[PDB]
Amino acid sequence: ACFAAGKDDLCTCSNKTESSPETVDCSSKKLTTVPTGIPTSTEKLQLNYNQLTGIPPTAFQGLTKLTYLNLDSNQLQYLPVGVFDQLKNLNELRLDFNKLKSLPPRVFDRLTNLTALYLEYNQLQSIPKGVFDKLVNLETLWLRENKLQSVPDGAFDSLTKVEMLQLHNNPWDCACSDIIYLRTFIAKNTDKISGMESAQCNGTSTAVKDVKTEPIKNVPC
Repeated sequence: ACFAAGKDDLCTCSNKTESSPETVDCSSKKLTTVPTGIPTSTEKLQLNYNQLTGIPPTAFQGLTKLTYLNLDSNQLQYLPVGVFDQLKNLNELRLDFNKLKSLPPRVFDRLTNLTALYLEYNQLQSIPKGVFDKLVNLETLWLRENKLQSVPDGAFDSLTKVEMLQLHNNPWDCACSDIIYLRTFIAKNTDKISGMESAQCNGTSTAVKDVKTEPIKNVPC
């Protein structure tokens, strides 16, 4: 990917600047695997717009100084467990436009300095319990365009610095008991979190925030 720091190989490999980080740009390189050769000093890693089908548990091995990781627009089917656990210094993480159906438990749990998380345009059929519990520094959360029908109770409850929470184009089941946490959550926090009020019930026009809950409170999923 790079020959050394600031030394282009497969990828565009620039050094830090009085104003920019040491960045490795492997974007749009038609890559089917994660290249070895990325310097452990890398701060910003771009692997967007390639053909990755999966991620080797060893990919991001030494990269303990990464603040930005872009994995948008690949063919990711799964993420291995604990894949990001060594990237403790990450602020931004991008996984939009892949084929994720689920997420490994505690996947984001070591990414405590995360301020931005992009999970759009996948096929997530569920999220894990507590998957966002550790992300106390998170400001933006993008979950638009997946297969979610509900979120676990309290999913968002540690995200006290979130400013934007994008939620539409998710098939929310507004007729099952599980929607209730979300219904109340958006109704409570819509002045301080953006993008929630677009939330639309599956197969209808009715907004998720407007759902009567008392009537569905014992109807489970």
